[PDB]
Amino acid sequence: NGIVPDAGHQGPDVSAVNGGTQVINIVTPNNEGISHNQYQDFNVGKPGAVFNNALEAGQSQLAGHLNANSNLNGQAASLILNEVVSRNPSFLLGQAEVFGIAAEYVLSNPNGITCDGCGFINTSRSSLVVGNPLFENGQLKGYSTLNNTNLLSLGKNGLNTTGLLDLIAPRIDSRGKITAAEISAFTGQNTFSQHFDILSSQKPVSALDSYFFGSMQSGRIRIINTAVKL
Amino acid sequence: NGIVPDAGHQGPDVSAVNGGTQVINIVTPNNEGISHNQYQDFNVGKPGAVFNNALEAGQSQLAGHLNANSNLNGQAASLILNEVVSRNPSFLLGQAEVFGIAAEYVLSNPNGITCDGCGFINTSRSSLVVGNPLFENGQLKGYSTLNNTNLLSLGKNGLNTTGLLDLIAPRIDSRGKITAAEISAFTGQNTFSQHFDILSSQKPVSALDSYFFGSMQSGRIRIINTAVKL
Repeated sequence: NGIVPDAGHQGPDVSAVNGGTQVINIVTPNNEGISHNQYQDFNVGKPGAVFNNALEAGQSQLAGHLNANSNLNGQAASLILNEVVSRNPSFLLGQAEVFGIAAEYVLSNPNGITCDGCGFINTSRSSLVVGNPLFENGQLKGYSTLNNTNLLSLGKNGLNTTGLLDLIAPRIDSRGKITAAEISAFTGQNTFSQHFDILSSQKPVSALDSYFFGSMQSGRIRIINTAVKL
Repeated sequence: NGIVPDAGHQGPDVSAVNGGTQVINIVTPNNEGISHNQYQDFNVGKPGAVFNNALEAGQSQLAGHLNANSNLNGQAASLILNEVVSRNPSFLLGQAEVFGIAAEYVLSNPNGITCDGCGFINTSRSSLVVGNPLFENGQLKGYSTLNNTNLLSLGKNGLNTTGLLDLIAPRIDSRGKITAAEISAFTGQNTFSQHFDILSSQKPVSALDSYFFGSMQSGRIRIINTAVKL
């Protein structure tokens, strides 16, 4: 039970558990193509987790045969935004798979995220955001780490994806190998657009230091600290 | 005698040694504004070195009062390119100052460059290039690390500048603090434009691995490896 959807209108529904892997029927995408999913708890164990973005039944990598997701009402999500609404931090110890149509993937958890052997399957871009998504009259305008001092931690087992990767947090402490098509890490207290452009930055009252003690297997790495040890 | 100009037409002339600091009267800039200076040996010790890009006498940071450089013929350089023509690697243990008009600064040495407590004063951008500048009919077209396996090493005393910084080499091994307005590091066997756009990349027969074991005090860091441990 690592993933516990919210009971409200943006809470998705668990549709299967196959060999220990939770399968999440994400909520209907909005007119911008965003499936905005809310959770009281969001954690992935070794068996991984599947996010069902499929209009046809077929074979998943992590959970065997899966069905179409009727919540999609005929249109797959462009962006799967997973948002923790409680005070609970997230632990990611395995792979998150988008089943069906490839999409962008975001996990936001302003309380903290730890990835230790996590990864992302069938995503064009995946982002881990220790911060709040900013919605304005229902539209996603970006993300905020303002006033936040919490940590994105990457453990010794690292992070892997074939797609693009964004790491957004007040501070980042990484101790393992990060494999991605491109790595963009943005630290400090910032506001961001939906595309992770930095729109504003603020000075924290105390230092927010970040540490990258592992390795980076990627052809392009960008690190922006608006408030870096290697 | 850390800096030994070439005897040919692109060799600059030492115009003073003030408190152990060599003062180099760079050669006349060409019509693109490039002062292309060639050296049999290029090394900077603790006292630093000054590159005279001045149309008026005045006070240098490293070498006291200095005169105008008559080689400029009334026009300061836009880019001061220092190029080692021999097989000798370069060691930079102190500051390189542009006296007079601020300019871009490049040191190229395809045999290897080591910076340990080096830095750059009065430069808009400084670049260390373990590679060859590419001139086509007298015009600077960029730089090449093709076929090169040599090392850019940054030691425990680090590198400091208030301007932009580019680090270009087949491999980079850094063990100290790099302070710069922005840091761009490009590793592998590549061809580059004059602005360090990557125009081509090639696969080395054996791995070229890079290491950044120090820290980076900069708001923007980009690392591109076309063939990275932190």
